[PDB]
Amino acid sequence: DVAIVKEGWLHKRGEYIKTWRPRYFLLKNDGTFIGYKERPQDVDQREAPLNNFSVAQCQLMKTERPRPNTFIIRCLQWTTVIERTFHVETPEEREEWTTAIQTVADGLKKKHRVTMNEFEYLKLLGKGTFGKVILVKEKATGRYYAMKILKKEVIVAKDEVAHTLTENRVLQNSRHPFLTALKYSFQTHDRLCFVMEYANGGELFFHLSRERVFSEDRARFYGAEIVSALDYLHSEKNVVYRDLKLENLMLDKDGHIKITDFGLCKEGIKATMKTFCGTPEYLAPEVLEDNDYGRAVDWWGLGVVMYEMMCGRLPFYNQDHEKLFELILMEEIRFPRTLGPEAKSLLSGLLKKDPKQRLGGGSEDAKEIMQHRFFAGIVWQHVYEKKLSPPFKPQVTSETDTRYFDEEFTA
Ligand SMILES: CCC(=O)Nc1ccc2[nH]c(=O)n(C3CCN(Cc4ccc(-c5[nH]c(=O)c(C)nc5-c5ccccc5)cc4)CC3)c2c1
Repeated sequence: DVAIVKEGWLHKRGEYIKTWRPRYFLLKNDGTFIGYKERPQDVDQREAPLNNFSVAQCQLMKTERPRPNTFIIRCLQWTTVIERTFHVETPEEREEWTTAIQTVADGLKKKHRVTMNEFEYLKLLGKGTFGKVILVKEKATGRYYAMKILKKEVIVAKDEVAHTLTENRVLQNSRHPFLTALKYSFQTHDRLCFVMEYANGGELFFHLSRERVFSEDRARFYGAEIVSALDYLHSEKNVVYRDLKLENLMLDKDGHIKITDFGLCKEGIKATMKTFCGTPEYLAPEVLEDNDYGRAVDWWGLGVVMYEMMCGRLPFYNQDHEKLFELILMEEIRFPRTLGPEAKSLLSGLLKKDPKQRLGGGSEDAKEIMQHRFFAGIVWQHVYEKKLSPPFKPQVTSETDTRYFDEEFTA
């Protein structure tokens, strides 16, 4: 009984390129709030809804800055606070939208304690608008963790709900072998803390830079583990990762891939007066253009990662952001003659500009990629169960080994 409760034209600010764009948005009773460049011909697609666009448990804010008649939808998704800001031309339209959005969200409602004293601060990993991420070490075990310290006012209003939030999120199917697990969750008076396992086998950009290129065998191994992880998020969790890049890949002590969740939403840097947020080299085209996106965005990100592992170079690159966008949006990917046809077939399939034509963009999602001839001979149950031996063993003997945190990291 999924139906549209409200629809119309809005002005949405770009998530990575901060400019306003007219978008036709659909609000549905299941919580999805998705916008399109133009009105779609199909009202509801058969595939399962994605939480990235859901309105459940949102906070509605009406602001007059930076632009009057702005309203902001703010949600905690897993451990990251994401914001979507919109603008309508009249205050009367904003109330109609915010009321409809609120009614959909309300209709969807339906030691012994861990403290900050148990951890030793080591290093700041990142600062964001709604908190920061720090590298810590638990004093009792010596194991290293990334702690997301988020402002509590932004997320939940009541201390009783935040206690259930810390209590639930630890157990809510955190575990897939190649996703960084969320281990502890606690709160202070004004902060919400998420403690995640930190892999000590070295960042993947570190390993790729010193060995310059991975062979097709070694890239097939990491690529198979990433496929397995992304299949879990899409089918089991109905979430698109969207931030798949080399900087978010690490190895554990054994050499298996860990996809990290250490990010936080920031306000970008100011193209003299244009505010860009982060680097665009890994963004799917449909993400750059603020068009509707789905599970195909991760397969583009897989393509970028696979391309850099096997070619030793980012697929598209230019110092000017204006020229870069055209490279990502228009220029076709080119391959060195060293790549075999199976590597080229997979990479060109993953980097198709049109998401509906992209490898893995159909209704079968990850199975199109698992059956691709590049992954021939890969037993996918053995990938999940870590029965494949890693082709590279990081130079650590324990998980408290700090070698990839020492100043040998400079080499
Ligand atoms: C200027 C732009 C900026 O700086 N930030 C920004 C702005 C707008 C955004 N919109 C939006 O979606 N994101 C980001 C939201 C966060 N994901 C990353 C992400 C996505 C899903 C999850 C995630 N989820 C889940 O449920 C479960 C069980 N496990 C994971 C999970 C856990 C461990 C390892 C991997 C996945 C964890 C992290 C990246 C995109 C935005 C970020």
